[PDB]
Amino acid sequence: WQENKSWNAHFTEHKSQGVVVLWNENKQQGFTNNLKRANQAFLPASTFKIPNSLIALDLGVVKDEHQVFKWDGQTRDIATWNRDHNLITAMKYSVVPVYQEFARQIGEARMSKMLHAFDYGNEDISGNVDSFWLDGGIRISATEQISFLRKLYHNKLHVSERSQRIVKQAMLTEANGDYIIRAKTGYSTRIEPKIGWWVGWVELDDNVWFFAMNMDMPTSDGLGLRQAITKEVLKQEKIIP
Amino acid sequence: WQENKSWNAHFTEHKSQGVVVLWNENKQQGFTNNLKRANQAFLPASTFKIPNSLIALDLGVVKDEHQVFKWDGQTRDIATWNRDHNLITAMKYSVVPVYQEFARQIGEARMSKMLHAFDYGNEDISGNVDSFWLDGGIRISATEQISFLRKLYHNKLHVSERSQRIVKQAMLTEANGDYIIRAKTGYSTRIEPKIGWWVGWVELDDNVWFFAMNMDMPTSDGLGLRQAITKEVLKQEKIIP
Ligand SMILES: O=C(O)c1cccc(-c2cccnc2)c1
Ligand SMILES: O=C(O)c1cccc(-c2cccnc2)c1
Ligand SMILES: [Cl-]
Repeated sequence: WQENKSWNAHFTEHKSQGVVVLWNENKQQGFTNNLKRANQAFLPASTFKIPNSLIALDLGVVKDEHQVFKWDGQTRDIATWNRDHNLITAMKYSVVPVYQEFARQIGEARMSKMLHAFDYGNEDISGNVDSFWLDGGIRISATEQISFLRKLYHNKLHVSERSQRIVKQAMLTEANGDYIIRAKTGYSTRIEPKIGWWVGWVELDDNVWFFAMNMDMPTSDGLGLRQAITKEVLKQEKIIP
Repeated sequence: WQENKSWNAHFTEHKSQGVVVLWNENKQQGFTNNLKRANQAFLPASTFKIPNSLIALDLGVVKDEHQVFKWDGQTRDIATWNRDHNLITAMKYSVVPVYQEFARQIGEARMSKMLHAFDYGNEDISGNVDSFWLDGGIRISATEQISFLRKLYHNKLHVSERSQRIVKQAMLTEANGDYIIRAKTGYSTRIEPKIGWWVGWVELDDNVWFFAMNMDMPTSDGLGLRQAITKEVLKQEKIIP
């Protein structure tokens, strides 16, 4: 590991504070602006939709990425949630209610065994089965996010290869002639400190860089900074043009 | 099918000639600027790397999307061909020599066998086993490209689901918050008429539009028009912003 305190400027300039963690797969070397915060554990919030998808697919709770989960007819504050969804759109729009039903069908016992099986975070599902990743006892750090994402990339998680391919398809966020990003955002508000996540990796012709960032998020006005700050660290380190 | 000659303006502006074919999956309706050229069968050229990849993967010639295929040391006119590749990069750069090695190991019989199962074009592989899609007898029209792609999208081709998922990953071309494009380019130069291809689909939240276009290509200077003209039609039809 190598600490690069010059990156703190990227958070300072937007009157913010947070951590970005990078991992060079080819060289097996990591980088962060803050070794301390890189190992501090936060609620995963909607970043939990990755393992939640893996478990639901492997158990048959979700048949495939085409299965439609109909809106329950309850009007919610986020308009894009008030409609039918499949796996791709449910993760694109971070549709909490869809994944809360997943959790209720997966059940306490199978969820716990799988998270220990994944070595995910502190592997503690204490709380309510349908919201513990939002206000329960589960916690995970940025460096731990990267360890989990690296296994997903290599199809090393203890679920089928098919489940890992579908979830990685669902994680597709951005793609052009220069790079491919697969990631998931997160926004934790029910427990202090309020933070936003962005975890995933960038695929190049001859390498993959894994990343995991979290930052203070006192208001929803700053959510766009999750991607904005991350990409700047990538540009600075010459990972993306 | 419905003919929309107003699209011809997009070809005329760039002193070009060609066809674009679109298919609305939800509504099971097709649209094109030239019904006749839409059903005209040409050499597939590098669009053939879709079926070829499916065959190589299903037969074990290709293990997975990470397997490395060494450069043979022959300096060729296209710089990106003079290096090592995997399935992802081999298609991104239309690396002919990599896929000719696939064909040689697939063999004449198994290739003919598979294309019949795919109902691909005229199913005629006459010529060299490793160049028939470049200067052999195989022929396929734009409408037939879409019919074949529709089976791939729905995992209905007679190869494993795994093979079809991998090829759909390797077809990834562009992705943003508004759409995803999985497609493949083509460039037929060895036999007249010289044309360029672009075939695939654009994934939206609530629908999928399949597309297949070809145009006259007397010189390599106009290759970039394949994507440009297609997108102008997509913008006009309000499919992409
Ligand atoms: O960005 C996210 O991951 C996410 C997930 C759930 C809810 C929200 C959210 C909640 C309230 C306002 N704006 C966004 C964001
Ligand atoms: O764009 C293509 O699909 C493609 C495929 C194979 C070869 C070529 C090509 C051929 C000659 C010069 N420049 C590019 C283009
Ligand atoms: Cl993909």
